[PDB]
Amino acid sequence: RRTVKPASKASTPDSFWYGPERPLFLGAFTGEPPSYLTGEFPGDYGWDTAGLSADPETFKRYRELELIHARWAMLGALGCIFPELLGSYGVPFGEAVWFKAGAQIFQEGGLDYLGNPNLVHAQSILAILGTQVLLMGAIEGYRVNGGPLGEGLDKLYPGGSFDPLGLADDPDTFAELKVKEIKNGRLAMFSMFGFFVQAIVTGKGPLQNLSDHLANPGTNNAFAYATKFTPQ
Amino acid sequence: GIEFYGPNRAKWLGPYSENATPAYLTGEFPGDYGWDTAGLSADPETFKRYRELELIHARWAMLGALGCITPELLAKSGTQFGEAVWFKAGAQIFSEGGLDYLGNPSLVHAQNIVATLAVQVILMGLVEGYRVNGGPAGEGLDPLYPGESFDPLGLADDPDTFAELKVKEIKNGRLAMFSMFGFFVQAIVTGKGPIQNLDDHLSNPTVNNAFAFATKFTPS
Amino acid sequence: IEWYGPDRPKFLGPFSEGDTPAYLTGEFPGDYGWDTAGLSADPETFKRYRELELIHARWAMLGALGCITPELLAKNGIPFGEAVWFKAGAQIFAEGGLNYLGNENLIHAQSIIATLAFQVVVMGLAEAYRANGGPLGEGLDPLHPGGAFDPLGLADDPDTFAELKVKEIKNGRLAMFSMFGFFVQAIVTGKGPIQNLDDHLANPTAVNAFAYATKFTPSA
Ligand code: CHL
Ligand code: CHL
Ligand code: CLA
Ligand code: CLA
Ligand code: CLA
Ligand SMILES: CC1=C[C@H](O)CC(C)(C)[C@H]1/C=C/C(C)=C/C=C/C(C)=C/C=C/C=C(C)/C=C/C=C(C)/C=C/C1=C(C)C[C@H](O)CC1(C)C
Ligand SMILES: CC1=C[C@H](O)CC(C)(C)[C@H]1/C=C/C(C)=C/C=C/C(C)=C/C=C/C=C(C)/C=C/C=C(C)/C=C/C1=C(C)C[C@H](O)CC1(C)C
Ligand SMILES: CC1=C[C@H](O)CC(C)(C)[C@H]1/C=C/C(C)=C/C=C/C(C)=C/C=C/C=C(C)/C=C/C=C(C)/C=C/C1=C(C)C[C@H](O)CC1(C)C
Ligand SMILES: CC1=C[C@H](O)CC(C)(C)[C@H]1/C=C/C(C)=C/C=C/C(C)=C/C=C/C=C(C)/C=C/C=C(C)/C=C/C1=C(C)C[C@H](O)CC1(C)C
Repeated sequence: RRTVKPASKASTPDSFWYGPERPLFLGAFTGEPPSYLTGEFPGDYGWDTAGLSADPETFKRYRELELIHARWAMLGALGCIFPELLGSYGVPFGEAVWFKAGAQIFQEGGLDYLGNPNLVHAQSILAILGTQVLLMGAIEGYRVNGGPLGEGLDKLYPGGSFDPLGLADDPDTFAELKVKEIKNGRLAMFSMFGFFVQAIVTGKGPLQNLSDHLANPGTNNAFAYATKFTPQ
Repeated sequence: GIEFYGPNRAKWLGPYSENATPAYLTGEFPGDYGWDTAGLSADPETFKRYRELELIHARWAMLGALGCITPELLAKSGTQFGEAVWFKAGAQIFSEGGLDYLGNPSLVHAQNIVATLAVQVILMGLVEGYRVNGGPAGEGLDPLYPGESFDPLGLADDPDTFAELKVKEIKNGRLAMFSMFGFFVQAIVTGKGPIQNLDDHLSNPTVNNAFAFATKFTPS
Repeated sequence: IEWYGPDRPKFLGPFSEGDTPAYLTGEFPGDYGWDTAGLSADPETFKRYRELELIHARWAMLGALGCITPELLAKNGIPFGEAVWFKAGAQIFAEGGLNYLGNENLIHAQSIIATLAFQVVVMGLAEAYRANGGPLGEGLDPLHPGGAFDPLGLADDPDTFAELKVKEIKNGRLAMFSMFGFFVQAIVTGKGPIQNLDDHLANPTAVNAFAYATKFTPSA
């Protein structure tokens, strides 16, 4: 066991995901990224082939959009996978598949959490919607403009009550966890786009889609649904 | 008296285009008719990226336009095509004999779409990365008009011929992109090939036009 | 209330002091500070987007009134072969064509091709004149020309001009929102807007949009 020495000698030997010598979205075929994607922000693989974020402030707003979409999409991926995953084990949901779980509010006994009548037992749609829009507006305006859990905090990484266990005290670990967050979230956004598309073309739950694929991968792939959207 | 460059170039609204042009749309780049009503290319760098997107979409749409029209022209010329129509030319892999190229069972005889897609993705990624940053056919050339091996005939060594062929390229390409959008929308609306759509329009021009399929997408 | 300057009304109300971009100065009508996407960071893209917003606003207001009027007049007693707006275009294919207010001798249009030709020719003329001027106006504002478009003269005072600008853009945003609603709920419901309001007033808790929520589920 030896004591690791401070970062005066070692300011950036670990900056693999930032700086000019950073991974890019085409690897060695990227060449050099645009002049504004310089590697200061997480997940910067130099992918701006459309130049939509050429302006710095539009780039900031797009970073905000991307990270918020990423967090919402991670929550959404886990929330579409978890009820179906536990519905494959014997937990009796009304509709464990995600693109049919919304209509559970039209059931006989209402929307039961974990299929349990003594749990939430929601019976109305627009009380759900009203409560949800009330609380979501409150907390989204808080995310926008201060609030009970932080006022002068950061826009995207406020911390404080949103970093209760203090995983962002180290700035190196913070810069690494930001890349981890944005990458897991881009993966979850891609996977939620997949959820949408392979729900539309297939109509089965994603975990059931995986079951069908691993039943016969050479047969049960997306090309088995290629002729479904043919004109007439 | 045509220029296709400079301040008095041909423009998108013709005579009513003198106050319709942004200050950044200098008559410098091919196809600059002054059409940026949405202001999407105010930044020169976004403008450059959009010009690259336009030219690549143009070339791909030209190749695709020729690839949609040619099999149908040859099938109406007599050769056997299991599925001549372009928007089901992909479903030939699931037939009994697979995708035969010109109807010959011993030209290509493709049976697996997954291996076709694998080799396509490999080759296409390689060539598009070479298009981005160079490779075996040009380490340091233009991202749009590299030349020097993509000119085995040598048409554009003069700057004036280069400019006029640039305009011709981008305009045939805009024509092909418009025609490809038409292919898409009127295949979805009609369900028949482009050549058969022209045949039906020539059969009865006042009857069988797009308005005959106008009440097709009403919810009801 | 101000509608202008730094302490103008904003799109999140009391929650809106820290979100507003630095470029959304309270200079232009309807500036509530809503540019979360940063799509108008460039002043020139911002100007083009303001023009697009105002033209969409005016066209959506005219269209909202044009979708509301014929149905009101339809139950008011007036015959309307097809009163609903999203099939008011299919009247050309009826036996008597598109008769304006049900009178057979008002318009009596039988050809959609000539109607569209008419429409394209003079819409192009008018929109080109809107772009760069013409018989009514050379060098006026691209958005608020005035002169011949103020026969009543409402906006000769700058303060009246500003407040009517805000009123215009806000009635127009209201009409654009309502037109998006028209579109989506015509596709979802298949009935007119007035009939949708009638059904919502007949049973507000049962006949709402959630009654058509499981309509687009794939189920395969
Ligand atoms: C002075 C007369 C003149 C007019 C009116 C126009 C008009 C136009 N030119 Mg232009 N030009 C004109 C002179 C000239 N042009 C050109 C060279 C070009 C080029 C190279 C191009 C144009 C293009 C355009 C179009 C750009 C605006 C647009 O996108 O339309 C937007 C408005 C519409 C499309 C309205 C369409 C009318 C119709 C009523 C729509 C039907 C409604 C549907 C039923 C609703 C849909 C239902 C839904 C729900 C499914 C527009 C049609 C561009 C183009 O082709 O874009 C299409 C283009 O690339 N022009 C030259 C040579 C120098 C001219 C010389 O005089
Ligand atoms: C402080 C409270 C307050 C809150 C929470 C809001 C909130 C809002 N204002 Mg604002 N305002 C508020 C105060 C004030 N506003 C205004 C004046 C305005 C104006 C003029 C405008 C707004 C607009 C907006 C919206 C902009 C964000 C958005 O687009 O939503 C995005 C989020 C949603 C739309 C979520 C919707 C909730 C719902 C759960 C969705 C349902 C999900 C579906 C079932 C899923 C779909 C299924 C698919 C697959 C088909 C938002 C709803 C703008 C607007 O109307 O845009 C719509 C607008 O033009 N406000 C004034 C006067 C000064 C206020 C004074 O206090
Ligand atoms: C990482 C995310 C992710 C994952 C794990 C999956 C996984 C799966 N998808 Mg989904 N999908 C995704 C993203 C994802 N998809 C996205 C983004 C789209 C929108 C384009 C789709 C659209 C889609 C459709 C339309 C269908 C599936 C289907 C499937 C299943 C069979 C695989 C298939 O047909 O490939 C199809 C794959 C795509 C259309 C695009 C995704 C490309 C992947 C993620 C990247 C390449 C990785 C891959 C291993 C290499 C392929 C190249 C190969 C030819 C050499 C499988 C469980 C099918 C199913 O349910 O079968 C039962 C099905 O019908 N997916
Ligand atoms: C230059 C390209 C081009 C050409 C040659 C054609 C040719 C044709 N199209 Mg296609 N089409 C095109 C572009 C083109 N289209 C584009 C860009 C779209 C998307 C808006 C469509 C969408 C479309 C649909 C949805 C349908 C057709 C149909 C047809 C056929 C009947 C004509 C018709 O209904 O016109 C429709 C034309 C359009 C909707 C837009 C094209 C705009 C043209 C090129 C400009 C106007 C030129 C015109 C001669 C002058 C004005 C005429 C006046 C009455 C207004 C005909 C073979 C119909 C078919 O299959 O019949 C057999 C049909 O159902 N087309
Ligand atoms: C201000 C404009 C406006 C007005 C007056 C209406 C009015 C109406 N709409 Mg339309 N609608 C609108 C905008 C509008 N809508 C927009 C912008 C959309 C696109 C998202 C839709 C999409 C839509 C669909 C898909 C359907 C309706 C339907 C209806 C009717 C039943 C109400 C309902 O289901 O609400 C649905 C409302 C929305 C989906 C969004 C509108 C948002 C409103 C204006 C803001 C919230 C105001 C509310 C009173 C306060 C919150 C309530 C709380 C429970 C959350 C009713 C006549 C239904 C119908 O035909 O029933 C007869 C129906 O099927 N609307
Ligand atoms: C980068 C770049 C570059 C260049 O320059 C240009 C370009 C190309 C343009 C670009 C790109 C872009 C892209 C790709 C994008 C994408 C996006 C996405 C996909 C998103 C998603 C996104 C997604 C998301 C949010 C998601 C979300 C989710 C959620 C909420 C969920 C919810 C839920 C759940 C749980 C389930 C239940 O039962 C129900 C519900 C209610 C449903
Ligand atoms: C802030 C804080 C603070 C303190 O300090 C600490 C704590 C508390 C820890 C924190 C929190 C956190 C959190 C909450 C997190 C979350 C996450 C998530 C949710 C993720 C997802 C994530 C997600 C993801 C990736 C997703 C992905 C997806 C995928 C791949 C998919 C795939 C697929 C698909 C498509 C479909 C098919 O058919 C099938 C499969 C195959 C299935
Ligand atoms: C200028 C301006 C101005 C202002 O400012 C603003 C705005 C208005 C925005 C602008 C406009 C724009 C526009 C109009 C655009 C358009 C585009 C398009 C149309 C594209 C296409 C595009 C197109 C394309 C790529 C195409 C391509 C094609 C291809 C690949 C093909 C393929 C194929 C074939 C052979 C057939 C077979 O069977 C199969 C497949 C496989 C299918
Ligand atoms: C602000 C902001 C901010 C951030 O930053 C970003 C974002 C978010 C992106 C943004 C937002 C935006 C939005 C929301 C937009 C919307 C729009 C609309 C809705 C339009 C409409 C629009 C609309 C419109 C034009 C309308 C129009 C109408 C019309 C013509 C009509 C016509 C007609 C009629 C009478 C009926 C009959 O039977 C026939 C017809 C022929 C059909």
